[PDB]
Amino acid sequence: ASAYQRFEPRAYLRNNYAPPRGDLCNPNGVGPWKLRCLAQTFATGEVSGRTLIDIGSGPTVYQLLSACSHFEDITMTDFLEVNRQELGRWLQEEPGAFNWSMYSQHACLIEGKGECWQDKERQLRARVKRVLPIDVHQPQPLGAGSPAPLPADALVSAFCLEAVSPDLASFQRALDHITTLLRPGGHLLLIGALEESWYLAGEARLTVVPVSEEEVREALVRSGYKVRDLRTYIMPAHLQTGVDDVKGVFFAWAQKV
Amino acid sequence: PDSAPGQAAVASAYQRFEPRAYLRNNYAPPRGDLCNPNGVGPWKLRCLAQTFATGEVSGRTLIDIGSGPTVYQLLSACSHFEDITMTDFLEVNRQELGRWLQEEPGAFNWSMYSQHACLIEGKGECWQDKERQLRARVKRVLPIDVHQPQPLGAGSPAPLPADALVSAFCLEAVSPDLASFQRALDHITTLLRPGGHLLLIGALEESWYLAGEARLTVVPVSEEEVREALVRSGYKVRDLRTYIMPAHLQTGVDDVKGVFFAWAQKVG
Ligand SMILES: Nc1ncnc2c1ncn2[C@@H]1O[C@H](CSCC[C@H](N)C(=O)O)[C@@H](O)[C@H]1O
Ligand SMILES: Nc1ncnc2c1ncn2[C@@H]1O[C@H](CSCC[C@H](N)C(=O)O)[C@@H](O)[C@H]1O
Ligand SMILES: Nc1nccc2ccccc12
Ligand SMILES: Nc1nccc2ccccc12
Repeated sequence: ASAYQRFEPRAYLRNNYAPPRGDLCNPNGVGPWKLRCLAQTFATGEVSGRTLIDIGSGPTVYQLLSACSHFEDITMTDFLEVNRQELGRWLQEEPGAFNWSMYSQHACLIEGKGECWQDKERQLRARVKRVLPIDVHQPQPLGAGSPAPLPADALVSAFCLEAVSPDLASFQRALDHITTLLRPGGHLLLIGALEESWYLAGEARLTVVPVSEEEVREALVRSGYKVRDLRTYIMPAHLQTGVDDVKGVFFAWAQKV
Repeated sequence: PDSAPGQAAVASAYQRFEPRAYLRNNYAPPRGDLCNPNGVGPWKLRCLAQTFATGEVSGRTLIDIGSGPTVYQLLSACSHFEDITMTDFLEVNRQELGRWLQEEPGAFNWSMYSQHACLIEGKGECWQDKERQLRARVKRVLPIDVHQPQPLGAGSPAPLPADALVSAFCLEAVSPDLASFQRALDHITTLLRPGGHLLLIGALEESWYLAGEARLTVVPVSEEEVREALVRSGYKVRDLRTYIMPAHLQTGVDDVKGVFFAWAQKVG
């Protein structure tokens, strides 16, 4: 809550999206694994629609690279102004923006349609219509008079809920809150840390609720989802680096029903 | 007739060849735009990748003939040969490769071409690994003159004879006429082992191009002239494809009408 007030976006990016965790060359790393889950999922042609919302985007865009070719209206979100500012720096190709081009290139590699990475970034930048504040603790996380088209055909969320929740029930309630944004029959792609209890973002020291795969699954069910897919990536030693205590990463593909 | 004079004009004219200007003219946009799949860059990379993907072109050693200051022509090749020789007539080109080999920032940036080859080869290789492997496999950069019967000189370093040759936009760009072109092909063919493969890329119906102050003379050749010379030199032609240069890529840096790609195997 107040902890997120010290949250340094550049320190978070550095910690998680620069070497070693950001080395995309080795297929056995977490970056490649995440992009694979995303790419494979959309390549099924079963997650489709006009509008999409990314929950708790932070200062990162990688989580939409494969998504952006299946949704013409994309909304990004975060609780922090500084994170929203950092996104704009990349959306507007402004000065000092974070360099996502390695991830773009890899999404292009993985998707295998021979797309160049610049075309990919262009499409993402074009389809992102708005960056909005959000609080998942609020039963109406986007507030009242939201410019975002509701309900969304699909949701994506990476490393948010467990990271903003003191315990299971809060995680459960947060999942309930975002779920109200999703149209019935719609899809949620959810990615997150497994059995993590803290991580660092510069001066900020954030508390995390350690969750298991089974816990994640049960929560989705409780929230009204059929779980179509749930995979775990176990975190190799070399990617365990003092910035946190994550044990694995989960990917869930859930369908509101 | 007499070979010496034409060859002499050629040598003379290349003394003004400016590598950076050439790089800019041909490998920066619009020609360097790899995003449009209908462009010449992606066509060239595709010819090479697809050819190497047959698994049919392999061995220990490969020689690139008239590399100039470019490396794109070896990106797909380099997973198939442990020993690669690069070559050029001009020291300033060889220096240019020097800069890239040393991975200096001053170097021309080939990373879009590296990524694009990774993209179409379809193995999910990252571009940094592709580049690191090319840099490792290039064992030497040698002077070369294709008008000499021994284009590498006598008692050359190169492992001869090579298992394969690559050559891009060299032969036609340094030959005053068809008979000169044919002889240059004969000369480099002495470096290839029998049963070896030659991958040849070049300009079709071009008579000139610019490389700075350098406005250089090229023999215009047709696809059929290229086919006959390969046969004349003892190759079976396995593949010969033509790219027609789109109007928007016809930028006044040359009068090229198209580009040819040939896969030929030396008889024996
Ligand atoms: N109460 C709240 N409601 C919604 N998002 C919140 C929140 N409190 C903090 N956040 C955001 O949750 C994010 C967790 S980390 C950023 C994750 C990013 N999507 C990526 O995958 O790396 C931070 O950006 C943080 O600012
Ligand atoms: N007599 C000769 N024998 C062999 N190469 C020569 C030569 N005279 C000039 N060259 C080289 O022929 C090249 C033509 S430009 C082609 C460069 C590169 N292979 C690419 O694909 O773009 C220049 O590098 C030029 O210096
Ligand atoms: N453990 C963890 N927390 C937040 C973001 C991450 C991104 C990539 C790997 C691990 C992460
Ligand atoms: N080197 C060269 N000469 C004429 C036409 C070209 C077209 C595309 C790449 C290189 C070319």
